Amino acid sequence: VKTAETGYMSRRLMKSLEDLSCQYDNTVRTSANGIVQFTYGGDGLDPLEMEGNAQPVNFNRSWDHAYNITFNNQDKGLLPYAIMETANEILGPLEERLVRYDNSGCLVKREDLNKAEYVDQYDAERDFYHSLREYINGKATALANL
Amino acid sequence: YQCAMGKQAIGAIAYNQFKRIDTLLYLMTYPQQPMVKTKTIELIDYDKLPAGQNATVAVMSYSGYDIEDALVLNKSSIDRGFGRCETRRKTTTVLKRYANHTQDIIGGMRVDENGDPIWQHQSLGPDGLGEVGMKVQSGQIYINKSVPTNSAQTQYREAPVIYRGPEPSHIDQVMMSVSDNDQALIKVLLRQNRRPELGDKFSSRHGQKGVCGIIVKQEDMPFNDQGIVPDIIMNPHGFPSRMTVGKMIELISGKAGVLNGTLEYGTCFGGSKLEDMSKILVDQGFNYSGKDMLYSGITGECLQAYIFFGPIYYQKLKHMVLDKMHARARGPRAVLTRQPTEGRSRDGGLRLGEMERDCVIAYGASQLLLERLMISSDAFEVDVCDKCGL
Amino acid sequence: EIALFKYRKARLEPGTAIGAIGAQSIGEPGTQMTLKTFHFAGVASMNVT
Amino acid sequence: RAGVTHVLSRLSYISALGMMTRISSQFEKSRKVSGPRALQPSQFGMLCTA
Amino acid sequence: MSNIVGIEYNRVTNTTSTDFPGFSKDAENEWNVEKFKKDFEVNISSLDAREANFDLINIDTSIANAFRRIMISEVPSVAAEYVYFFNNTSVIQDEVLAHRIGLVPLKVDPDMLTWVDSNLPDDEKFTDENTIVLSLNVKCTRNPDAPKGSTDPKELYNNAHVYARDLKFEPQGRQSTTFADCPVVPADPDILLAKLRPGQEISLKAHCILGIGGDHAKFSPVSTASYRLLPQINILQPIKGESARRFQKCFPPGVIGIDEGSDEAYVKDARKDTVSREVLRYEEFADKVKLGRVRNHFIFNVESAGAMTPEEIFFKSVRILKNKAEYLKNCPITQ
Amino acid sequence: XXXXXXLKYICAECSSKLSLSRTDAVRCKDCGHRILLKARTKRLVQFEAR
Amino acid sequence: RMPIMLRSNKCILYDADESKMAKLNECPLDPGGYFIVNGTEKVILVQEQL
Amino acid sequence: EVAVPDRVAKVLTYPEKVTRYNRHKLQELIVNGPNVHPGANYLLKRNE
Amino acid sequence: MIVPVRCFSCGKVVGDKWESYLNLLQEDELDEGTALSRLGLKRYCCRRMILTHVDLIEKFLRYNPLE
Amino acid sequence: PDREKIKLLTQATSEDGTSASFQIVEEDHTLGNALRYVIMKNPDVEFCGYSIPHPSENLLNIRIQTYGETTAVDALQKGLKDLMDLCDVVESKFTEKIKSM
Amino acid sequence: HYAKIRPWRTFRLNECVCTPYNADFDGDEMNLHVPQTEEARAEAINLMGVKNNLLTPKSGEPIIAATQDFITGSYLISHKDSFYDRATLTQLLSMMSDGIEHFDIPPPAIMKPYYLWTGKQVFSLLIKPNHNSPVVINLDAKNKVFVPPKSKSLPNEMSQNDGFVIIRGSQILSGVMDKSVLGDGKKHSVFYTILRDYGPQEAANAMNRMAKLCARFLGNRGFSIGINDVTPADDLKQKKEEL
RNA sequence: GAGAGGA
Ligand SMILES: CCC[C@@H](C)[C@H]1CC[C@H]2[C@@H]3[C@H](O)C[C@@H]4C[C@H](O)CC[C@]4(C)[C@H]3C[C@H](O)[C@]12C
Ligand SMILES: [Mg+2]
Ligand SMILES: [Zn+2]
Ligand SMILES: [Zn+2]
Ligand SMILES: [Zn+2]
Repeated sequence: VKTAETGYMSRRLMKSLEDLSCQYDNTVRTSANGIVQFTYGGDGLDPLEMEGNAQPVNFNRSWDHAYNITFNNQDKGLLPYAIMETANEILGPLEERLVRYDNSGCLVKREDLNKAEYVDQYDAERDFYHSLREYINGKATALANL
Repeated sequence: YQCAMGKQAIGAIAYNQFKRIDTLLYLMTYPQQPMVKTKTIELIDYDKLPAGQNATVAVMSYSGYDIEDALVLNKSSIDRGFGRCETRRKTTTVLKRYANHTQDIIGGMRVDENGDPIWQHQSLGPDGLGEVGMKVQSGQIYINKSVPTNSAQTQYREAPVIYRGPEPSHIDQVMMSVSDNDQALIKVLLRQNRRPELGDKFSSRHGQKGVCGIIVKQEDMPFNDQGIVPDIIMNPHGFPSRMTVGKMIELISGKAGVLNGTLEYGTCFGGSKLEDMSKILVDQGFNYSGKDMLYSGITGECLQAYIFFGPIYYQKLKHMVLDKMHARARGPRAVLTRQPTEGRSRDGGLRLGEMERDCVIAYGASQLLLERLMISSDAFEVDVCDKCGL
Repeated sequence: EIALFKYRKARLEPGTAIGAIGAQSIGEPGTQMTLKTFHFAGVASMNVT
Repeated sequence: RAGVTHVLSRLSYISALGMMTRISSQFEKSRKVSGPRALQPSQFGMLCTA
Repeated sequence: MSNIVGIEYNRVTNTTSTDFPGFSKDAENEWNVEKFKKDFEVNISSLDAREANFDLINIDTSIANAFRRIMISEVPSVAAEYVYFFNNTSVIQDEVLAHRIGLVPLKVDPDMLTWVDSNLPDDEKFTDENTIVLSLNVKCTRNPDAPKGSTDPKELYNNAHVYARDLKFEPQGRQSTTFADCPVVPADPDILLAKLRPGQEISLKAHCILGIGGDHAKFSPVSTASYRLLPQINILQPIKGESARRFQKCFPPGVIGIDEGSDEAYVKDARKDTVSREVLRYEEFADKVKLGRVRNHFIFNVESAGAMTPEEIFFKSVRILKNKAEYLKNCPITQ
Repeated sequence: XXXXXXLKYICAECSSKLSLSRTDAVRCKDCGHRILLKARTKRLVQFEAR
Repeated sequence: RMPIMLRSNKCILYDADESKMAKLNECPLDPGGYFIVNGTEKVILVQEQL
Repeated sequence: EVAVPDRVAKVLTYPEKVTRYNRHKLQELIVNGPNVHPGANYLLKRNE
Repeated sequence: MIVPVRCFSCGKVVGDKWESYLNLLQEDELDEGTALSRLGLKRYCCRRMILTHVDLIEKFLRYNPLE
Repeated sequence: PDREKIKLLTQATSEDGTSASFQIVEEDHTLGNALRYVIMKNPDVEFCGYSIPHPSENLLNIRIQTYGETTAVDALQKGLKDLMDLCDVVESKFTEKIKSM
Repeated sequence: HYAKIRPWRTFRLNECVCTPYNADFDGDEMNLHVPQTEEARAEAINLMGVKNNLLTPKSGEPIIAATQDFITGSYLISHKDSFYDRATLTQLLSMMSDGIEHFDIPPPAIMKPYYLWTGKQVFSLLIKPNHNSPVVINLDAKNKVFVPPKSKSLPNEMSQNDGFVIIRGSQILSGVMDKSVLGDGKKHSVFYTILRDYGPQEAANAMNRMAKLCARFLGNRGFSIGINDVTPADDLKQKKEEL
């Protein structure tokens, strides 16, 4: 009694969303070139290749993999400040690449960056970079507290 | 599920099953009375015309070819005759008398050089009706029927009946008679002896339907202290999620009854108690739970777990792979839309419908979609006017 | 490096038939949604669908 | 009324016996109505409950 | 544990070989003859015309299982392969009757024939030294006596049953001399081949050839060739008293006994015991009994279908394994 | 070497052999039975005992 | 001519015991209750109604 | 991978075009014919 | 139809014993178990080959078309 | 001479032997298990194992990995010779036992 | 799929890939199409390929993985009671492969009484059978039946049962194989990690090795369900009746 | 055309 109803529902659901494509400007669009979404899901991340709960990196397992792949017995463990400096010199050159232009095309004056009225694309990337920095800061803080 | 699939279990049909010309009969060569009977089956005479055989089942994960409901049939038991079946199919022919006082002549049996019949008539006989006991193949006319071209007598268009089958079958009955209106009627029965090939469906009288996953030799099979090898090795994973404890009790009751030389009763709300069967099983020197300790047939050492071992009444179902294999490259196409036909009696393709094309769309495969739904299905070179698009 | 690689890899590649993927992802689980009787978080009287 | 008579099934003996003593519901399809397709306790001993 | 495999109530432990170097720091048990020559032993128990029960001692499971497998489906035998029907009016379909005839064992000793070459046409594929021709010709007619009606169809119909002994044997050429002393006959002449009522005839001719067991079950020489590890029972913490009788009710009768006067349970003979681990169910014999099997002490029970003596079959199995190893050794190691 | 290897109808009721000439009848002769079965071929038929 | 249900008060198989049935090529264990129309075994299924 | 019967792998033909890399293989398949499995069913000439 | 010549699981030739088995049930009426054991059928595969067998050919032969 | 029964798979085989895989046609566990038992008894054999890749094919891939002393081919040859010796010992013992009876 | 030719009449496919199709082997049937152009064939094998579709698109969780009896074989191998000598270990390693992969035998877990390996060691060899295979997996997972350790302060490795699975450097340091480790539906599986870190080919190779291993280990080991596996204990009857 | 398996 449920098979037929589920089949009909799937058929019509597919008939609705039949022609939606992620265009090369990173906008989901329909056949008539009417933009339905400006970025898929707000982040442009395909769920097929996400490795965590609503995050794409699974920080703990990736950190363990990096630890094990590059573990030599005679290596000088850096101080936590050195770890943070490495994180900020690898992450932050990428953060500079995103500038958060205003809706009028001008640049935000560094005092109203988080004014909640100037958010746009590349916000997900900034949040991801901040999460990476926070995770590395947590590891360094654990080392310092030890 | 057992009530559903017990109707489609091949076996004895009637005492006159050999004097009968039906459209499609499935018969069992060596049907066997069930070990664990029921008070109902004595009343409906199911122990006199059974459909199944008592297979020595060993419930054990073996060979890997029995993962999901798949079975492991035992070669050297199929050879001795186990699941051997027969398919009888009738072909009728009416020699109608047309209103123009013209009949249909079954004259045939052409001869090539140096006498002898031609290959297509090699199994036809002098009278145009296939010789009883011969073998026919693709081609091999066995009813050489001719029909007048002036039905609306010399001009006889030949319209023979051709055996169009994938495997040879034998002619075992040819009946010629007339109906009330005095018109000739010929019924030819073709028998085909079938072997339990890989891919045939076997049921277990408990809803444990399965396919013959693999056929392995006798020596590559577990054996007990007495050298018994199982005929069927059913996977143990069919039980824990379907809760067919009745099947385990059937195995124990059957083993105990056959060791005691009697037929045990499995009937609803009663039947042979498990305690008596276990007492009989331990009296003969077997384990109280029916779990013997086997030797691996390929390494020759003990199996580190005792194996549920005993006779289970397994019935072979009619859904055989020989009748279901079907492939097409090119052939008949529909007259209207010029697309391949649908059935199997007509060599036709497999329909790739809306769900399948949506699945292809999901992958984002455009050239494959174009090839499947246009190039390999129906392509037409049309001439469209560039001014008025007609 | 691993985090950045797995992030730049985990972007919806252009040309993806995301509409069909979404429609199937929302319809196929419906084919397995056997009717289970539920209530509104501990309120037996308040029946829900 | 259509489909009153059925060709007797000849696969096993139990198939031909079970085609006899068979009952057909008057409902055509009963698409979503889970009433006539349920196992009413009132049929205990009257109809095969399996 | 040390050439013993324990039988527990829920499992079987220590079923592996562990008789090779590298199993321990002291790399002992390295292969060498003149040490296996003396340890190995054969104790031939009751040997009959169609059965042999010989115990093999101090061989690992691999070799014994290889012998068993070769015995079942490597030792050649002679059975009907092609059946030609001249007339079959019996109710049995022709293919079924041909299968029944093919399954019938033949008391023709192999090595008196040669392998048939499949690469030849049927007109000259079968020779006199290659195949054996068996004829059957049975015609059923009524019995013009005056017995009671509706009685058994043996004194009412003449030749109403067709047995396997109805298979005749006509030699061709040299077969008139080689098979003069021992004409080929069904090893079991009472096999009910077919049944038939008056007016029915079965007339056929079968070209029985030489085949291998792995090809078809009709070519297997033995009914079943098996073995089993010798059972072993350790009665520790003696169980003397009335409880001993209970301890006796588990094992088969001729397995353990109660010592006269001492009224103490003792092992009589473990060879008669089938390991049903019954004592492992009562939990009052948790430490009073320890079951097991001797991992390298098999007791083969070979029984033939009638073609040849079982000891000849086992000898052929050993020779076939040796021939296989030798031929593999002679075969060049190509890349 | 070598090893050689190498129109009648029956009434369904009277079980008697018949020979029907062209355009005479289709019934039996001993009785009036109208059903005839073709006799088995006299030609050799080969079956593998496999 | 009214078709006769198998093993009814009008059928010849009514009260036939293992010899009449054998002479008529009829299986003793056959259920009956079905008609033979155009040489086909057609059974009128029991119809349930309100 | 999926296993296919040779009874249907001999009707499910694939049209391979001669390309001077598989000319020998394709002509060997033609020599084999439509009965032995590693063979061929139909040949379509360039102009015909 | 008739008794299988060979017992599928083991291979024993059980075709010849059938008639003998019937006698052990008709004259000197034993039980089925004792009659089966007296014929040498020790393994239960050969036992179920004979015990659970229907002699259908007896019923089939009542309809011979050459009486 | 029959250069089909035994083949040495080159892809699996390492340089200068000491680890080699062999493909044997028309064989099954019957000889594979006995050969594995005999080879594993050699003091210089580190790895020895057979496997039938697919029951539809008569094949037997047997791999022997020895140490830097005896090549795998010589290990297989000695295993075959020792299997012949074992069969001869069993045959002789059985013959003398049956003759004595 | 890539076609292979076999004598029988049935479309035979590895059971691991039967979770997408929802195949049953109870008598199910399937359709097989053959693309007739190079473009269609290439698009099929590169976009619709099995190796490239190990994850379902609705959630990204793996869906092609160990089915029934493969999880059972893995659990029986990796159960802590398992201890294999050298001959048995080499036979297992030739069973998982086809006598073609060169195996670097690690030092045994137990050395002094005898030389005994462990099922976790043999599965770690299955993951990385050489020093050339690049599959080094670092993973921490938790099975479906995880019993926490006695002390709250203790890590999950010290579980009462095997429980938490710790794999470091492709060595299964602790834990047993399970549906949450080899099966489907979890993003912390061994196959999922192998795929996500080294492409679909290595995951396919590992799954093939596991399937070939478990196709023969259950046959040569024995695993059965009987009436004593479902019968209730003597005191269980009285306790149930009282309750 | 319409009766019924089937997955
Ligand atoms: C290649 C097969 C040849 C076969 C016909 C010959 C060759 C060697 C013969 C055996 C040996 O003599 C040893 C035993 C001697 C006893 O006295 C009788 C039994 C015994 C097993 C013999 C049987 C038979 O006679 C054999 C197998
Ligand atoms: Mg299914
Ligand atoms: Zn125009
Ligand atoms: Zn007549
Ligand atoms: Zn038997």
